[PDB]
Amino acid sequence: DIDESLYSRQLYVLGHDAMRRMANSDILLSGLGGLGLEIAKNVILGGVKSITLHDTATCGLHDLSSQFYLTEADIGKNRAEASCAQLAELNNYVRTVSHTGPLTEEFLRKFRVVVLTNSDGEEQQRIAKFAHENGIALIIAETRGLFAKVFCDFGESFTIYDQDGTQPISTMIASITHDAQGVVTCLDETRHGFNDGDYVTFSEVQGMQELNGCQPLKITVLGPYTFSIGDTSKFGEYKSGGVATQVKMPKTISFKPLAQATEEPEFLISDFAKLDSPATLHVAFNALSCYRKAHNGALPRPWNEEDANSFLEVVRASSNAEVDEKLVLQFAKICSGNTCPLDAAVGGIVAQEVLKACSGKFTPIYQWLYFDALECLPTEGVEEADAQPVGSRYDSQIAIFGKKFQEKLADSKWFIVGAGAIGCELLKNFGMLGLGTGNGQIFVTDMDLIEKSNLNRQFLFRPHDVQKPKSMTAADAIKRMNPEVNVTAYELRVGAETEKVFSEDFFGKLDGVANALDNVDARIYMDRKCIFNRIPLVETGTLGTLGNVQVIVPFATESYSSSQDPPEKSIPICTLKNFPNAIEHTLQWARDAFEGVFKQSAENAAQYIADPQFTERIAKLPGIQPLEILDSIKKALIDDKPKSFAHCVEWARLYWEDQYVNQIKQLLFNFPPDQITSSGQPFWSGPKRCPDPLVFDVNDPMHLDFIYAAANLRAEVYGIEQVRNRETIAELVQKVKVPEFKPRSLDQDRVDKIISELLKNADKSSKITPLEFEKDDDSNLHMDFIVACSNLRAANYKIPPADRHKSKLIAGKIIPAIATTTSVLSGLAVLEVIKLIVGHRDLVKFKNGFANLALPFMAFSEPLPAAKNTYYGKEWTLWDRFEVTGELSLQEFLNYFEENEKLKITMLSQGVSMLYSFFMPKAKCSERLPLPMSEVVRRVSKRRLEPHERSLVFEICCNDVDGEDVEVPYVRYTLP
Amino acid sequence: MQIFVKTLTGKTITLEVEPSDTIENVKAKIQDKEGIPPDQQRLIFAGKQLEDGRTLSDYNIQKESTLHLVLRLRGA
Amino acid sequence: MQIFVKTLTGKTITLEVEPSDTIENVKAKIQDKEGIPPDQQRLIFAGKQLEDGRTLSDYNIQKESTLHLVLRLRGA
Amino acid sequence: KSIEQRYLELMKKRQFDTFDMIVESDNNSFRFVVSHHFEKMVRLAGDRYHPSRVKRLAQEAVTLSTSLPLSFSSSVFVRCDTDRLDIMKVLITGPADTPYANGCFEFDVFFPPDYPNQPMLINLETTGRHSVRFNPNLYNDGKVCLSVLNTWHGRPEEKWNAQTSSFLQVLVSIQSLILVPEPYFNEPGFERSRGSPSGTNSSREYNSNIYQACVRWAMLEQIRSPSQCFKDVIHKHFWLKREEICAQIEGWIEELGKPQYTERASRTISFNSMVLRRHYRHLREELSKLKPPR
Ligand SMILES: *P(=O)(O)OC[C@H]1O[C@@H](n2cnc3c(N)ncnc32)[C@H](O)[C@@H]1O
Repeated sequence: DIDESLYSRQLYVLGHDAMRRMANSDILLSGLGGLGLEIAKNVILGGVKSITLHDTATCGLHDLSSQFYLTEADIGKNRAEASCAQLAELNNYVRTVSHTGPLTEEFLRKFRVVVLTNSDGEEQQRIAKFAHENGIALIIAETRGLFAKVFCDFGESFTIYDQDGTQPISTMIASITHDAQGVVTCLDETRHGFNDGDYVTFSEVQGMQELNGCQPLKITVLGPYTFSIGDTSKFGEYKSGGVATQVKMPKTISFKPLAQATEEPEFLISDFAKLDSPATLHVAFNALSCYRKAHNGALPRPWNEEDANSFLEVVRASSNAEVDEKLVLQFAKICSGNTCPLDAAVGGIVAQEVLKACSGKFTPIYQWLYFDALECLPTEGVEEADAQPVGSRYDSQIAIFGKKFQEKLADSKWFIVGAGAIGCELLKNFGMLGLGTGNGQIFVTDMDLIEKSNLNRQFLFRPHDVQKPKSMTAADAIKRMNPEVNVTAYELRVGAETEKVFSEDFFGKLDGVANALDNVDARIYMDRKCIFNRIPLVETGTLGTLGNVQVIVPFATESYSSSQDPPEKSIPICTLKNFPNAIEHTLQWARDAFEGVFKQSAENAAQYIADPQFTERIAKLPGIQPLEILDSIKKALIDDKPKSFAHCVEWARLYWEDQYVNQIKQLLFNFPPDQITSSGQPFWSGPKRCPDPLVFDVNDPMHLDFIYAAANLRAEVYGIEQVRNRETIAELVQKVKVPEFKPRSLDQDRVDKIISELLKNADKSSKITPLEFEKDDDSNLHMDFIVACSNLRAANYKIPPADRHKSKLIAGKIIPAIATTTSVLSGLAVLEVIKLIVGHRDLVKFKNGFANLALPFMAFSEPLPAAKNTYYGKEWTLWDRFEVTGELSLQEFLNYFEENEKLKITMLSQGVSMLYSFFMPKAKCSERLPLPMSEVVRRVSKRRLEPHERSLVFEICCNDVDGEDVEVPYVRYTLP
Repeated sequence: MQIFVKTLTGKTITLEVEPSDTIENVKAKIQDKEGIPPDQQRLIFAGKQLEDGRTLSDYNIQKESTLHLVLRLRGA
Repeated sequence: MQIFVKTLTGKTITLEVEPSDTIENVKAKIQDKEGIPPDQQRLIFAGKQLEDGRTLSDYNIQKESTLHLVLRLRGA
Repeated sequence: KSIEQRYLELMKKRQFDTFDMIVESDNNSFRFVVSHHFEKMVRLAGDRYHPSRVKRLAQEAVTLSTSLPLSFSSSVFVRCDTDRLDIMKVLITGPADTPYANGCFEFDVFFPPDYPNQPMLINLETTGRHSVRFNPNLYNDGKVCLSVLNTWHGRPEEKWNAQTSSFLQVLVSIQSLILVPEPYFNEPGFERSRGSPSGTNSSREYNSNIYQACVRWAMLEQIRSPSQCFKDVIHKHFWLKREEICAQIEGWIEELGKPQYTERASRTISFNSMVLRRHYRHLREELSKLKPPR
């Protein structure tokens, strides 16, 4: 089977069937330049059966611009042979070999997918014809400076099993009309979300039982809440119930051969503001081969006018269709160079296409993809003398941007937050770019350690690097790849608690920040820091095949916090408590039960055992908190303490009985199963599923699994040695006596009594230890207990059970991730970083990125300008602020604002604190008025001011002279 | 005039809108048909992000044009 | 003729239903104002049930009468 | 002046005030001097906050300083931390002609850092140490149920809305939908059984239980051990209306003494009546000891 411990994140994106299909596919990769290297790396991380690296060119100085696996000592050797040794270490399950012979017809028959890079026109045509004639998938990829070209030909009949990769959506039916155009209405006016022309199946339908398990039927969406399935008069009348589930219909398409698709190309639009670009780029790429043939196999010289004119003439002679002459000239001017982020992005795209060819999942490119990043070039262009090679490893980059931009890159300082997959790819791209190799630096921080599941998508880490810090290992790896890179690594988590290191002086010398985090709080904190220090910030985020990039420029664009994302979906309280109807509800309930039983029930006992004077601290707590703590401690230490593993088994059996018999019986007693409302709908109808108490059976694998997991976890909590024998557990659990259950329709003295009970009866020699929920370990029985609990609750309410895979996905809050999306998004982010470093300020040059490699889809948009507001006729944005210097009292602060800005402050706040307000008590207001602002902040925040703090940020709500509220920028208060 | 809105997840939306209507109206129609609140919608057309207070005529949205409903992600 | 029906904002608004109108007709005439489905509405008089099959005359609801309309109040 | 006029004039000034809930502690830490349910979540949140949260909370405070409901029947009092607007406590008095009438119910409100995108968290404290379920929407563990408090799919008009929804809206929703005169029918499905003798008997049983529950916890425990934030307001409210609560409890007792049609409900009603007499004797004992406020 598939090794889930390594491909855990990738499985949620691909699937078991897709991964099985890729495990039987052989890949041949021709050309081992930078683009070929990225393609091979991403494919190997994908986990194909085998990959063969074929190349005829030899390593040169120009290849070091993008190939991170070649060094100066590798000059003169074959690129494929030199890179094969390092490429094999990425994945031990993939057999990697190197080939140097000619690509004969018999040799090509051994590969399912063939990738061609840097191949000439005749070889490309011959191999494409052979592959199409013999049913072999072919992909042709090229990169010329700031341009890209991808071609896909997957055969005469290619079958796709999942066209979009989205999970099926199921809805619940309330009523179905019985006529020739039967209309399905969803429950209590809830949107089904079904697309027009979708195929659905029906289950759990009463009355129209013929529709149960029927073949998928084409639907017609008549509205947001209704749709038609056709003639339903041939079936019986509809009583109630029913669940309609979307079904993914496979699609079969035909790919034209290259020799035909050249004349009639279908373009996948890469940028919707450049609809005419692909038509010109097709002709330019086609005529590049003719120009090479006409000039002794030499590409046009960098930024040479004569060569550009010659290439334009060649393009004019080659094709009769009108083309953008300026675009052709630019392409000819920068065709001889090569850059790393473009290679990474195109490599990610091509690797995703290879995976699509292997597994048959997702819709491939149909058929050509052309992309460009001309906005990275300076507006005035690059002088030809500036683009001449200087015998350096960045020669292919100087051929595009010039030596001056290389000098600017060498002196740049950039901060990368998070060293995950996106962080590692950003670090690799920055190192390959030469950023910080001069007087600059690259800072990277991460608080996490390397885990085995991280190796699937993070190529900077090795199996022997587990338990090591991510940041230091990544820094060492990229130092090995490029010795000139200067990197400073930290093991800190960005936030208010680490401002000692990431102080204002640290951000003062920075030129930008790149975000590679996985949570919103860190993103907001980094946004606040970047706004306060006025430095550009680049935001990247991925989710499976989805990805996005947002660029923030000071004084130009809005911030990441200016817009809002959908909130996290919570579960209604009753749905979690008494009336679950989906497996997610039962999984959340199981997680809550696990936490409450194995963690929250033992924290107080552990604290009491560890701290001898815990009782005297908890005796001073206000309210009924001391009683709530002492009673829990007593219950955990005396009443429910098991003295043997048999007691643990008995406790597990009793807990099972209460959770799946007693509470359900009580719920049914409160609400009878056949309860009927006056108008006709039953109470246990629609979203409400009538439960039924279970009957304990030791022969049932689910019951035995739950008992085993619960008993083992309970023994682990109390320090009793675990008994990992299923037969022993089954034997022990059969002797437990279950008491009968029936449904049902001075404080100081108490605390003293309980304290006496703990000091007399309770023993401090116990080993109470709360359990921390860990999901990536298969030997801690956490996932087994969670699965057993959720499946038992599902069987309680006749909810279909979910296997361990879906339970781990949902309960563990796993974010699916793949390497190709990470590579593409990191390449785009590095392109935006290059744009920022160039010196661009017009929002037209910058482009926010959005991508979905499944469709495939990728579009760009200009970042929105910062919102403008006016007070007293003065325009201000989120980047503007007031400047208050020196040390002033609170009264002096208010008087300063009133006298200068003519604003009466009615509410002054510092972060979450509240220094001043109109409704504050008069005594506190009088006390705080003469004190200095620093002292007031220290008193209100209940924390000392650190020496590294040179300034404070205040938010004020002010009233104008006429008495109406006005929005004003925040205040920067400079400490003396 | 009839326009199409394509979500980043690949689902297609059909709207009945005459030009001159404020984006706010377009976002309200999209909310009625799917359910996302207006402030959580990001409409992209021809490399531009549609902002409130404008009409379709300024963005030259004509018949049978396609919009894109993109969203930000929290992974990494 | 005119009777009063309760709304979301606590206020009670003026509507044109008849005693001979069934509660289905009353629901339809409430619906024509805001598009609210008839099944979402529960017509109520002084805390007492009204449902589709009856007409307003069976509960002596006529001119100047008020209806405490609550939209099938939901829960946890 | 009439007693209602004096009540309205006296409690108008103390509707929205601030209290010292958090004090300075050693080694740059802070500790709670009052029992707040969301202390653990407050500590977990730390200093994280959305940029719009400060403006939203300032506008909310401006609204609450003037727009809190107030009447002889029911009133709402809000206390916030003197240094943090995101920590609040809410006291709601039961509306007249309801089982909660003249009963002080205390809530803990914490505004998450993602406010106003995420709905605020509110927890009921007057539950009698989790031994009393005052309402179907008020679980005995303290959780409070409202449709407005859910970001779940639901309906766009009923969901928590980042713009239209507000704290005052949530308070009014509680006051108008939870403390209803007939709490039994708040449960979905049971709402349509009203008008039947069985439904009437079930509602009478539930009301009889809630009567003694409120008399014990919302009145006697609040008088004996009032919260530090709501001490003087509770004292004034119970002193100004003591004859009214006495008369209302006596009327409840007379209503519970009426004959019952079914023995199953009759036994529970009689037991609740005895419990209510036992609690009302203690309440009368405590009321006479109330020193008149200045
Ligand atoms: P994905 O989860 O693969 O990568 C995210 C990485 O970022 C790190 N990270 C998350 N949050 C923070 C903060 N606040 N500071 C520093 N680093 C952070 C994760 O540990 C992952 O390595």
